Amino acid sequence: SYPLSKFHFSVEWGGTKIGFTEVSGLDLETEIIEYRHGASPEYSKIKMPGMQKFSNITLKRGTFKSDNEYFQWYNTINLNKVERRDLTISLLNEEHEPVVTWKVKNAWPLKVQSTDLKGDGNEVAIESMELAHEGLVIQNE
Amino acid sequence: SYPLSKFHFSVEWGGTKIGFTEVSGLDLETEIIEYRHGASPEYSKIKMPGMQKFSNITLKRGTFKSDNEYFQWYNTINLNKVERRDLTISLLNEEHEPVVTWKVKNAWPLKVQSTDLKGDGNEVAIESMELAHEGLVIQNE
Amino acid sequence: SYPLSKFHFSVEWGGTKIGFTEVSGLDLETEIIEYRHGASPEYSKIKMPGMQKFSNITLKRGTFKSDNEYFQWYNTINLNKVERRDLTISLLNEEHEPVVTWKVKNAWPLKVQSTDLKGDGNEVAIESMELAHEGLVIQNE
Amino acid sequence: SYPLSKFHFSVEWGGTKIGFTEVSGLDLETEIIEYRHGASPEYSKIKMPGMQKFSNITLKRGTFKSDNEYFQWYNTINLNKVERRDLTISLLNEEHEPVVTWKVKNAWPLKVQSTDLKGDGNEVAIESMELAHEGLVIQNE
Amino acid sequence: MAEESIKKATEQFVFEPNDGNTWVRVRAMIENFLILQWRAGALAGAKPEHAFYVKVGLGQTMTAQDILEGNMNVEIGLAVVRPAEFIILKFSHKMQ
Amino acid sequence: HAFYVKVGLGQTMTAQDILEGNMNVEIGLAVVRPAEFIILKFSHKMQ
Amino acid sequence: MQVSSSFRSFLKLDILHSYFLNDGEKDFSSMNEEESKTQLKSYNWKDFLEIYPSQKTSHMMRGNKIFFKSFNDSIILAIKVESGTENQPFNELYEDESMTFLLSLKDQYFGNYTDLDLADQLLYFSNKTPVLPEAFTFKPIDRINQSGTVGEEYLYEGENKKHLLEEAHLNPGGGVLGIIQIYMKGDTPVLSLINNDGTLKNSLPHFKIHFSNRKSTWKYINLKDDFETETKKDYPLTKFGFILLDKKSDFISPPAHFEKYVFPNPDARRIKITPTKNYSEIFI
Amino acid sequence: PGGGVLGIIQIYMKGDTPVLSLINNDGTLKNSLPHFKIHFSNRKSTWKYINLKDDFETETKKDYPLTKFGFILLDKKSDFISPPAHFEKYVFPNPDARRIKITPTKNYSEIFI
Amino acid sequence: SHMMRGNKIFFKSFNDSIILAIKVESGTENQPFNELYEDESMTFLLSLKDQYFGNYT
Amino acid sequence: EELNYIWGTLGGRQYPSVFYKLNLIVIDRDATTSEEGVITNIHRNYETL
Amino acid sequence: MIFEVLKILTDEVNQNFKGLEMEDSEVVLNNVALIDSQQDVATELQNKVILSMINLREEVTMKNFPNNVLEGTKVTYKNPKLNINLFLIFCANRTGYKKSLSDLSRILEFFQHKSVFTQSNTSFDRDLEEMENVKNFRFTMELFTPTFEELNYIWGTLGGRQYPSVFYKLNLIVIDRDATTSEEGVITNIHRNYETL
Amino acid sequence: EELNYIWGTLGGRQYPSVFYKLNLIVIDRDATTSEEGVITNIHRNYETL
Amino acid sequence: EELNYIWGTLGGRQYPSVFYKLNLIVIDRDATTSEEGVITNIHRNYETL
Repeated sequence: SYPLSKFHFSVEWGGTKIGFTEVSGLDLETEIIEYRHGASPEYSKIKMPGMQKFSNITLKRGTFKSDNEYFQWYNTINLNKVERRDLTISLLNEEHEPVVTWKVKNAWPLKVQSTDLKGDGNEVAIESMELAHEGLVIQNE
Repeated sequence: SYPLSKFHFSVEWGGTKIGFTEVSGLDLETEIIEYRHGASPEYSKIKMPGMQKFSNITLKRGTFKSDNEYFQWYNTINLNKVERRDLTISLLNEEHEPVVTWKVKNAWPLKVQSTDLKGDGNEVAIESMELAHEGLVIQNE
Repeated sequence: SYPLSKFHFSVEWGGTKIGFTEVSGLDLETEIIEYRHGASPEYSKIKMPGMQKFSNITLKRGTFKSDNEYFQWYNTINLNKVERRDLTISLLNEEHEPVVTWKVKNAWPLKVQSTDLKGDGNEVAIESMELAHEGLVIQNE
Repeated sequence: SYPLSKFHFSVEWGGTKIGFTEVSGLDLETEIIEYRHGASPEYSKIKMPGMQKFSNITLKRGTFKSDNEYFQWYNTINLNKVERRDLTISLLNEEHEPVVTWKVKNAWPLKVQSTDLKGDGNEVAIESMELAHEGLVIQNE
Repeated sequence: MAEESIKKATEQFVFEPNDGNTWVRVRAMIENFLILQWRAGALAGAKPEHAFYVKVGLGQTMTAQDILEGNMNVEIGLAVVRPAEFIILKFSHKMQ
Repeated sequence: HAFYVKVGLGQTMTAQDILEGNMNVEIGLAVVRPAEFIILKFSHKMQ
Repeated sequence: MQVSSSFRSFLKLDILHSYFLNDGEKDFSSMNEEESKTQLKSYNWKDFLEIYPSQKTSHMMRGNKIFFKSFNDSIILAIKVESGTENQPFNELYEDESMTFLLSLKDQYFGNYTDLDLADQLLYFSNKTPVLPEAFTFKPIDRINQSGTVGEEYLYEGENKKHLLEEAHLNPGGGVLGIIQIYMKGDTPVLSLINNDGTLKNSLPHFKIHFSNRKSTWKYINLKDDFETETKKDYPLTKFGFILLDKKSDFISPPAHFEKYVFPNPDARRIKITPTKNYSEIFI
Repeated sequence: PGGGVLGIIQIYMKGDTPVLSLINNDGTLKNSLPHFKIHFSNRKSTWKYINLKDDFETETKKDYPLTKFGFILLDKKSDFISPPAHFEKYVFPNPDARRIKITPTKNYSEIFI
Repeated sequence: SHMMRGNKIFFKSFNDSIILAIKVESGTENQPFNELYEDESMTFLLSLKDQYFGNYT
Repeated sequence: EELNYIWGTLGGRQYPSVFYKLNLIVIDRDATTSEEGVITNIHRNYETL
Repeated sequence: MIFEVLKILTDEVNQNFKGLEMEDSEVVLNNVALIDSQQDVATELQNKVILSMINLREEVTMKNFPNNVLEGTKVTYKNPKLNINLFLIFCANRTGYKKSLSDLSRILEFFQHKSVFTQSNTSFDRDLEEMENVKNFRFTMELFTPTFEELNYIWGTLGGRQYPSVFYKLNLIVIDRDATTSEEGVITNIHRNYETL
Repeated sequence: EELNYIWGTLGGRQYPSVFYKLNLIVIDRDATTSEEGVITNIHRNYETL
Repeated sequence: EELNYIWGTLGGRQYPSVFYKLNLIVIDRDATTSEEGVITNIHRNYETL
């Protein structure tokens, strides 16, 4: 058929703007359990799945005037309480409709990083955020 | 709209001059607490926010005649005493007015680094300072 | 064939909740009676079974708002009387059904241990209980 | 539902300050009385509750200029007399209100331990106290 | 109880475009709710796949006529646990 | 929830203040109040 | 178990400001259809104003199934209706029910370009005459087909101000520009939302709020040539328009070499306001 | 219970007539492989062309079929109802099958220029 | 599926068609290995994957 | 190194020059692809699975 | 299919200039490297926009796909298909420098609005004799902007004197002879033999 | 490597040469954008929140 | 970068082109250097060290 490209995408996160520059960290991983008893004629181990793990998601975008959304979400931490959100990330075709969707439950931010300030170059300001979550389901149909 | 650039900025630190070359280390981070009991049908953990952390800020500028400000602040350390200052860092527009401001409380210096001396190159002298602090608030409105 | 894992289980103890983070002490033990008479050709002793013993059972879990159950059971002790309960511990399959069951007769709380407190400690408050009992039967069919 | 953390708490002990870095020893314990008669079909013993016990409570904090309170309370001991106090320990919520309270009857200072000194040691001077008491009640409503 | 929560989830789209972007968001919101109810033990089933289903979209719940009228159709199923009412104890002599 | 501070054109100042040379600062504070009267009510326990 | 619902428009409000919509001397209100559309494409009321319901209003709206939607030039409320019809509210509405919305500003230069004397006063709009402790006059929120802009007729002070702020139960931090209060039944049929039998009206009520822009004398300063000059008449401040000044006759005491000079239009960031004329200083 | 079924196909070893059966009377497989067919038809519609910049609309005179790979050339003024003043400079694309208005009479496909 | 396993009937597919095949007795072309009866039947289900099927069909 | 790249595509013989960087020219045809109506009716169906 | 795809693309840009009532702008397929060669080709290039092909690549994700056909009880064997990406340039060579900058805006505006091209989309003449081999196609256009080091590489192979230009990347031309190598019959008899070892 | 870059933009045929680096030419138009008066009155308002 | 290297040694003005890689031309003169006879007798001598 025709392979998909990765430069057209959108993110629904509960803010005003959905345009970002990069997304990373959409992975699934299971730990392994191994076993051997002494009477086996093979001298290697047998393997089983065990407990599951999820990794943190990083989002990056540019800095604009009168948009303090990153800091407003991070400011809802009060001792053990936070505002948890659903996160929907889609890969789009040429008529801007979803093709592959990543569905994330119970997300909250743990790290907010601002831009660094340099005098000599010509560069725009990028801000970054890291999210913790409790599960991910991939839909491609 | 139009994205912001990162080469026009100012720092209010209690000294005479406000022009610097680079700023880094303006971050926020929260540690994580995890939990699972044995009867849960999901085989992964649930996540909460816990204690908070701040990272050190680095400032760099050039070396000039009759300006020993870095060493004068570092020389106020007497056993457990130091002069703590407020720090205000702003990103400026084309008419030199603030747009994004980082507000820092209770800062004091812990490392002062001088330039290295080399004979063969053509290079100016840069001095650097590292600061410890107790909190940061971002204002963009 | 593969062995069973040890992280999916439940405990029925006469309380509101069945989830725990740790269970230990499900042991069985007997005494040995030794004998030798002077005319024996062997210089070792002959052994036979003595009286039976059981170990105490330890249960641990996190603390929650408004759940004061460990204290309420303990507080039923009145001189030589106490509320005794049947304790059922079960290791579960993928359908969340029992596979291996440990049946415990007449349990009662010897000791209740509360959470320690640390100004700089990032963690979950854990509470624990130690139970006396009069017998253990193991079922695996 | 999420469990409570263990780093935000306060202690009321009849002193000027309520902040501590560590609290430990909030335990409850009872004795076991065992019995068997010769004709029983079982070769194990029957168990019932005995007398009650309590553990000593340890409190730690840093030292401050002009705060000589640990020594002043200890110094109220005069042969068989001592000033006894009601000790209240509380685990706090995000509004800084009590959630779980430990109520302790008749406490008095057994031991006061001062700070060690090191020529090359970079750290806070810590002092500690060990308290005797006559009873503990746990409230979580 | 389940209806109150689901209703709030779909009311957020009263004057939104009726297209694929909406259908995906609506479905994701509903499933996350139901997964949590399953995790807490409200629903039967070894995995969420056996506890419930949600369907939204052209070709599943909608046709061309619904796009024209401005309708959005959401279909939901749930596996709900039932109680025991009668316990019967049968007694006999042991043979031996 | 404890305090607020407001300074600036459009918040505390207008064009007239810029012209005159004024600076207006607005501050609010949440201050704690004491208990004065403790009332103890006694009764017989019913049982 | 089948569940169904249906929603219909309940009330529309038009939010305009001349600073962003006019083009130099050309008044938005006198533009033709293509001209009007063109100007609207660059306008968004949320660039300067923030609008939201009071806590009591939010509670009521939830109970009565009333929703709040917004567009770059307007606000539309929508209501749940009975299945099978177009005009019967699901829940019965009563004549004295009302909704209260608050206005606040985000644009720090609003006061420089907006021609309204807001010093120490509350701006108030409604479709029903209030009952206040001191004598006052009253005019309603204007309809979409009426002329005019926001003026002094909508400002309150003293005890009347205090009274209105208290009834609306506002937060101690203040920062309120004004209050908008709409009743289901107003002082006349053309301002009401419903008919006598509770039926929704068959013509959507359509109200308007429009702010005017400030004018000033332009002063040009040339330090290197050491000369100053002023225009003869005031010109409007606008965001996107342009006024060309190119005749000696346009100025009071024009320079000797006028033909080589260019005269830029002023911004609205700095302005001198006096009881008579306003002034804008421009450096060359 | 999840449904989602379009239809059901049921084949019996012995049908209502010999030509629809799989086997003979003695159980022997037939000597001519049974060969059945299912064929779906395609929908037709009126094409409407919308030109916003020139502010004009036009429609074709007769319905045309929707297909995935074919192409219909429309190039005469006579093909249209109320064709534009400068028809000679315009190109009229064929519609997709992603959006269509279905009514009891005609179906319509809207195409923007 | 259960019946097809029992009677040795297989399901194959091509871009324009479906063909079923059956095990036969060794040495011949037309005798099914297992006896078939007149009222036995096979049921197949149809479902759609193309979301636009209803617009063009 | 960058001056060698720039004058390598202009001939190879430099002249006195300054370089500038211009920001944000907006290119947009502003044409319409489609029009549709918004959601006004919601129906929910429940079954016991 | 290289010439036929680029000839179709040349007609779509020329149709867009016609709808805007611009009678001076026309795109021509030739090579940019001979603009100032001064040998018999440069007279065709004057006062025109020139479209050229500068590079060829191969799509890697589809390289190991098979291409056999099954029908009845018979299989035919074929070689796997070749898939090719292109890199293109639009080079404006008008008499006035101001006119070249106006044509480059129109080309940037055209591909901003329409990026997918099919056999049903386009308006090329199907009856033409040179286009008798084309049946079904689909390709996308995507804007490509190089760095200063990459521009030095590109114009280093075209002369060393740049012109106002834009660069594009074309996706998936399919090249396939569709010839048969072999035919065989499928498996219809299975025999199994067992022995005690 | 640097000599190849420098003479690559000057023709490609070197001559006997020395190179120097000059420090700090100041470029400034020294024009006025605005004039304002300084702070002379301060007012503070307190409320119990 | 590779196209710039290839056309840099062919003139600097490219043409429409495709590139191919050919495998295994064998070059061998097949001449004799020496001839000898193989091992046919083996002798072993042992001593006590």
